[PDB]
Amino acid sequence: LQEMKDIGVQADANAEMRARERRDRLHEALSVNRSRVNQLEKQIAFCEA
Repeated sequence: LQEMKDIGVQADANAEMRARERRDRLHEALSVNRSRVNQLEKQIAFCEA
Protein backbone atom coordinates (compact mmCIF):
# COMPACT_ATOMS: atom_id res chain seq x y z
CA LEU A 1 0.00 0.00 0.00
CA GLN A 2 2.90 2.26 0.81
CA GLU A 3 4.38 1.40 -2.53
CA MET A 4 1.08 2.36 -4.07
CA LYS A 5 1.21 5.70 -2.38
CA ASP A 6 4.74 6.04 -3.65
CA ILE A 7 3.95 5.46 -7.28
CA GLY A 8 1.32 8.14 -6.94
CA VAL A 9 -0.91 7.09 -9.83
CA GLN A 10 -4.69 6.96 -9.51
CA ALA A 11 -4.76 4.25 -12.16
CA ASP A 12 -8.49 3.70 -11.97
CA ALA A 13 -9.74 0.72 -13.95
CA ASN A 14 -12.13 2.89 -15.94
CA ALA A 15 -9.38 5.50 -16.16
CA GLU A 16 -6.94 2.80 -17.26
CA MET A 17 -9.10 1.50 -20.10
CA ARG A 18 -10.08 4.99 -21.24
CA ALA A 19 -6.49 6.26 -21.10
CA ARG A 20 -5.01 3.34 -23.02
CA GLU A 21 -7.71 3.71 -25.67
CA ARG A 22 -7.13 7.45 -26.12
CA ARG A 23 -3.35 7.25 -26.15
CA ASP A 24 -3.37 4.33 -28.60
CA ARG A 25 -5.67 6.18 -30.99
CA LEU A 26 -3.29 9.12 -30.63
CA HIS A 27 -0.40 6.83 -31.58
CA GLU A 28 -2.12 5.56 -34.71
CA ALA A 29 -3.24 9.06 -35.68
CA LEU A 30 0.35 10.27 -35.35
CA SER A 31 1.68 7.43 -37.50
CA VAL A 32 -0.94 8.06 -40.18
CA ASN A 33 -0.25 11.80 -40.22
CA ARG A 34 3.47 11.13 -40.60
CA SER A 35 2.74 8.77 -43.50
CA ARG A 36 0.60 11.47 -45.14
CA VAL A 37 3.44 13.95 -44.69
CA ASN A 38 5.87 11.54 -46.33
CA GLN A 39 3.49 10.96 -49.25
CA LEU A 40 3.02 14.68 -49.87
CA GLU A 41 6.77 15.29 -49.62
CA LYS A 42 7.45 12.57 -52.20
CA GLN A 43 4.82 14.11 -54.48
CA ILE A 44 6.55 17.49 -54.19
CA ALA A 45 9.92 15.90 -54.93
CA PHE A 46 8.44 14.30 -58.04
CA CYS A 47 7.09 17.69 -59.10
CA GLU A 48 10.55 19.23 -58.73
CA ALA A 49 12.20 16.42 -60.68
